[PDB]
Amino acid sequence: MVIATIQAEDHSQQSGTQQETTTDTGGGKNVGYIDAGDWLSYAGTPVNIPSSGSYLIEYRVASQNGGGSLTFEEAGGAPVHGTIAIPATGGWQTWTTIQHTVNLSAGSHQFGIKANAGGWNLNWIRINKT
Ligand SMILES: OC[C@H]1O[C@@H](O[C@H]2[C@H](O)[C@@H](O)[C@H](O)O[C@@H]2CO)[C@H](O)[C@@H](O)[C@@H]1O
Ligand SMILES: [Ca+2]
Ligand SMILES: [Ca+2]
Ligand SMILES: [Cl-]
Ligand SMILES: [Cl-]
Ligand code: NA
Repeated sequence: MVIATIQAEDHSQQSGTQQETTTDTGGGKNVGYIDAGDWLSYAGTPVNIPSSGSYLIEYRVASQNGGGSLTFEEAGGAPVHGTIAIPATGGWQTWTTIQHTVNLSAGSHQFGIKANAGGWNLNWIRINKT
């Protein structure tokens, strides 16, 4: 069912953010200090999509005050796959998993995330079949 899990800190390029220790399950790091304009590229780790169609994209997120949103896309900015609002979770290290669906073409993808509004932290992303 799982196509890929990508730890958010395992980006090949980024803008505007910093990693920090997470107390979420599994430990490790999350991406923090996210604001409008910031972005994360996973171009260095292309992900293979086996067939064209609907995929479920999950994000492990934390947000003290809510109000954030992101765009999931190809690295570089286009095509855009989808957008998602990031809810308040109650704290910077109070974690939850949110999800949406997007259409993806078959083949090798180089994904990216653009923050449209800040206020949240990101631990990992997961791409699943539907
Ligand atoms: O999709 C995220 C973000 O990508 C930015 O382009 C990056 C690209 O992600 C990276 O792999 C490449 O090496 O460098 C360029 C930046 O020069 C793009 O500028 C953003 O608009 C986009 O949101
Ligand atoms: Ca920032
Ligand atoms: Ca992580
Ligand atoms: Cl917390
Ligand atoms: Cl912001
Ligand atoms: Na696509």
